[PDB]
Amino acid sequence: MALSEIETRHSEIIKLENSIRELHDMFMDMAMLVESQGEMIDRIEYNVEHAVDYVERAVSDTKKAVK
Amino acid sequence: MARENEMDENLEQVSGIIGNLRHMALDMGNEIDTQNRQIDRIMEKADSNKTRIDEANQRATKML
Amino acid sequence: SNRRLQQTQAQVDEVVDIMRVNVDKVLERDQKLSELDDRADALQAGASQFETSAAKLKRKYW
Amino acid sequence: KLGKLQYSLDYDFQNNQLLVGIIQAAELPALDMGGTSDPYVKVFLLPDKKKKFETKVHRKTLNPVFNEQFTFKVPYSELGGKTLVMAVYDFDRFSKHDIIGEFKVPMNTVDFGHVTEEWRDLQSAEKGDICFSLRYVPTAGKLTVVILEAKNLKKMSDPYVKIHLMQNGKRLKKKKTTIKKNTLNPYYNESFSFEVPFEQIQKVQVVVTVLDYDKGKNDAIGKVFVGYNSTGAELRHWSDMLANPRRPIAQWHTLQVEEEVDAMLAVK
Amino acid sequence: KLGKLQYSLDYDFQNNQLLVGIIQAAELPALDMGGTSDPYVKVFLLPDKKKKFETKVHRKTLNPVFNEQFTFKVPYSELGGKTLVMAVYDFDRFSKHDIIGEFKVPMNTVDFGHVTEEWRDLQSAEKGDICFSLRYVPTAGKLTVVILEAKNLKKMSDPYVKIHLMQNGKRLKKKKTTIKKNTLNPYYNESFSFEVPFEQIQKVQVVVTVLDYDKGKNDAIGKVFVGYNSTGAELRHWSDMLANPRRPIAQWHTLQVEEEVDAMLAVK
Amino acid sequence: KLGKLQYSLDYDFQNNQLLVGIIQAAELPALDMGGTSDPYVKVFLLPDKKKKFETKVHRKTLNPVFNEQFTFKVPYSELGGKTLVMAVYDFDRFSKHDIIGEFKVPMNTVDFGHVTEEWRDLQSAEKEEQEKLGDICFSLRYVPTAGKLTVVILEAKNLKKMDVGGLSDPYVKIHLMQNGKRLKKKKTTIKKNTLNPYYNESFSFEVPFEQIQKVQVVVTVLDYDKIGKNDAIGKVFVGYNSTGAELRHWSDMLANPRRPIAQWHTLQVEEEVDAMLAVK
Amino acid sequence: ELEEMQRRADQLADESLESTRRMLQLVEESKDAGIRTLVMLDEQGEQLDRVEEGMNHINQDMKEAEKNLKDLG
Ligand SMILES: [Mg+2]
Ligand SMILES: [Mg+2]
Ligand SMILES: [Mg+2]
Ligand SMILES: [Mg+2]
Ligand SMILES: [Mg+2]
Ligand SMILES: [Mg+2]
Repeated sequence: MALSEIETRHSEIIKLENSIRELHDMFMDMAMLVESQGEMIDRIEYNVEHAVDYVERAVSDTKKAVK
Repeated sequence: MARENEMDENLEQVSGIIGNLRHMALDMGNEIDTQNRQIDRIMEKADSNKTRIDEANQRATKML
Repeated sequence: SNRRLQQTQAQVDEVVDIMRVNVDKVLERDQKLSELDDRADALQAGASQFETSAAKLKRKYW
Repeated sequence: KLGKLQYSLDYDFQNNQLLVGIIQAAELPALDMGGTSDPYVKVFLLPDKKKKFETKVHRKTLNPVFNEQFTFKVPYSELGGKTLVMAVYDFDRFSKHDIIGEFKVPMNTVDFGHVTEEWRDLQSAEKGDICFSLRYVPTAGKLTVVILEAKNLKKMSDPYVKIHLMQNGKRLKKKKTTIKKNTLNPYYNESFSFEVPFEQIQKVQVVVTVLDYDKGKNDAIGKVFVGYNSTGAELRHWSDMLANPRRPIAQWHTLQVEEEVDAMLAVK
Repeated sequence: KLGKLQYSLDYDFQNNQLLVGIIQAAELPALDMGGTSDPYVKVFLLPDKKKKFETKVHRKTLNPVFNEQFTFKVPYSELGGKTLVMAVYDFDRFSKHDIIGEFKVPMNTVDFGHVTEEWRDLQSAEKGDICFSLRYVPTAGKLTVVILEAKNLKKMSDPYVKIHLMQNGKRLKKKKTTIKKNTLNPYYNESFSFEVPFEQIQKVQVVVTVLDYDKGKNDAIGKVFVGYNSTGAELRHWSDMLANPRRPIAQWHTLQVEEEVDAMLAVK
Repeated sequence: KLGKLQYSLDYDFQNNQLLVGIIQAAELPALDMGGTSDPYVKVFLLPDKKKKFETKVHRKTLNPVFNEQFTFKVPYSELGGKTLVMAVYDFDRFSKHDIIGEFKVPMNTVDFGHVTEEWRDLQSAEKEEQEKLGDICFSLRYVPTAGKLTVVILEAKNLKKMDVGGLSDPYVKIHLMQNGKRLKKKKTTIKKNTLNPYYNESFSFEVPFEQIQKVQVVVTVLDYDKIGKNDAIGKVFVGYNSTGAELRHWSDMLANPRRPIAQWHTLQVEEEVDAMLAVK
Repeated sequence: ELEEMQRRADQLADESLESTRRMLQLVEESKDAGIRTLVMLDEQGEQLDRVEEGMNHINQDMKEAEKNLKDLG
């Protein structure tokens, strides 16, 4: 080999490190977004359960009202 | 050559871990898709019940 | 052995190409979830209103 | 500068629908924390507020490639009075999606028949000075407007001063000066005189505009107006010209956009 | 309140000199023992520290009438970059003459040509609170700023809270709340969320400002800032937000003047 | 308390070799009958335990003088990240030679240029660590109302080699035990030739709320050969009569219902684990 | 020139080595981030299921309420 071979080796290796780093950052962003969306789902399920309660009580009341 | 081999081992481990990352990315993406379809379903049903409850509330307050 | 270096590189590139698509799909999921949140809030609001009206109607026709 | 947008356009007469294709975008400015924005393109028709067509959101790229296609089923007759809108948006999870850029295309200038594909600059929806002396003699009815000097004019520069005299929205008199080439601040010192009776002195418009000279199309650097319905240093200078007869009052003025000036002049 | 000053102003182009007339003063505060001050007015030009022009000293009147005149021989071209200063002084035989009031007039906003005469308020050269909660989750990169409640706001009040997000001196995000009318202490309880990555968390500015609402011109009540280069309870609350993740920390804050805040923000 | 050790250290740049001299030792504790031990010192490069050097055995002295020299043909560049180990052993003719002491010298703290020679106090050698050194990560989720137990095998790492001259062929077997009996039997897909197997496979079990404090969850990572008996790499258990991070993960599963908690666990030998499961 | 060249080569060797170490660390962080991401996906998934059951229950209840209101009118 020579210095050219070692230099190209080093270059391609650095390239690999940068690609790896981009992959990493992508995974980090992934985890982040999924977490925030998780909180969003928390409040969604909250509103939904409240809605269910209200609907149930309403249905009971009308059901007792008709008869 | 020890310098070179040490590095070689590193690259092999990185290779394996990268493969596992591939598998994980596939599972991740797939389940994300399926969950997206499910969310679509949820919004369909939720809009349906929204209309249901609006019309029902109007009809209920109509008899008052 | 440049073969292993370039092969590993190709693996990394592939996984990247997977992950960016996954990320975009996740963003779409964020949109859908947000709209679902608004829809759910409106839903429970209408639910409470209808519950009140139902209370009135029960206290009327029974 | 807000980056550019490459798009494609064509019309299908077989299905009677407009085929608007969003290819890609380039050199988009960063609006988010990390140093890169999350762009997605919203495309719709101005005539109808039908649900807007939006591309999928791409994460953290200042050069996003959408290569998406949208179809607006509208005949060729209604097309003439329509307007295409392509606006680039920035995605944010916890706030309002800020607009990166926007672009408007009149559908009467567009030529369908050959496959169109172009790059267009995005613009912001939110979006030099000239000094001269004014002298009015009520007795002689002479108005002496002496163009003194301009400064900090926009480069490409070849500046020259044109002075116009208006009344009730009509452009009566037109004058101009010598052409000073390659100067950041041109010095003229050129006097102009106007025949203005004392009975209409409160109904005249004096409009001084500094322009650029190419052999072609006449460019525009800046323009200012003094007199009726004027405010700021303009009304001040005018009131000084009136209050001080048989004597010239020199003053500086900041160049305004031609749109606003003509909008103020549109009162008549 | 330091009383008012009536003065006259005009420019003589025949002798090329500025004619500044000191008419009188009213409702001047008492600074001496006997219950009345010994006022005299010092007038001069800011551009040149030429010997100051002072009126004669009137003994024991809170409404002194000077009706004096001063002339500053300065051409109209140099005038634009000048500043008129009229300060009212209190005479004391055995000590430094304490200043009653002061007034500064930019010579580029002043209009000469018509005889000016105005009353102006003297000012002193020496010259509400908002409570909210901060929550930052490093993992999700979410910043939850919940505006809780304001108190003791200045009357004329119509209070509403605007929350801004800054970085490196640039104003990035802008949000606001509901408008509570006719309240001394408005209660909002409104939550806001921001997209902030973990790598720039030490370079962000969170600025909460309580303002008054008129239909017009937007008034200002108070403003506070938390984060980078912050001190006092602000830096404390910030450090608590950082040290306590996935949990909101509520805190009160005293409203500061906008000048000082913007001066601290001017570091970039 | 055993005693001190005088040694010499220097580097020959002319031959590119490390010169380690064992001078002597003093005040060594006696472990033999006569009131004095039979000491001998084993010296080797700390980084790689290859080509260890041993001194001659001195009979019945608590102050042995070796005055011996050893040479480590190691370049000067590699030397910096290499440590030296000098351990004092006691010779016994009819049993295992007990270690009296040991001493480690980092080559980044050592200054070459002047011939070094010092006395250093001996210390007690660290006990042998666990052999497996493998770990398995999974998630636990229990909702008390429906009585559903969701065990999701995520991924193992640093597993012990089971095949000859290569990596292993791992697969996860899950047993559910109670009062020593193995009730349910589950297993995963077989990932071949992997140092770190990724499964991401979910399993569900029917466990009532009244018996949640009396159940055993046994996770076992094993190796797969077609021919003959399939051996076992490692195993851990959580639940009834569990200790350590295992009981912690269990308590996290309990304290957090309708939510899955993922955690790592260190693989133990099957003998001790099964011995723990035979209890009560 | 020659000494500096050999030292340069060994330098590049070391640099590439520590670079690969950095890679190992990065793919480890990536690995863990991915794992916890999947965990979150399972949790949020079950939550979405509960949301769906909620919607179904709402639908049936409002169907009954519709029945009662039609029986009252
Ligand atoms: Mg963004
Ligand atoms: Mg030009
Ligand atoms: Mg006095
Ligand atoms: Mg007000
Ligand atoms: Mg012995
Ligand atoms: Mg095997």
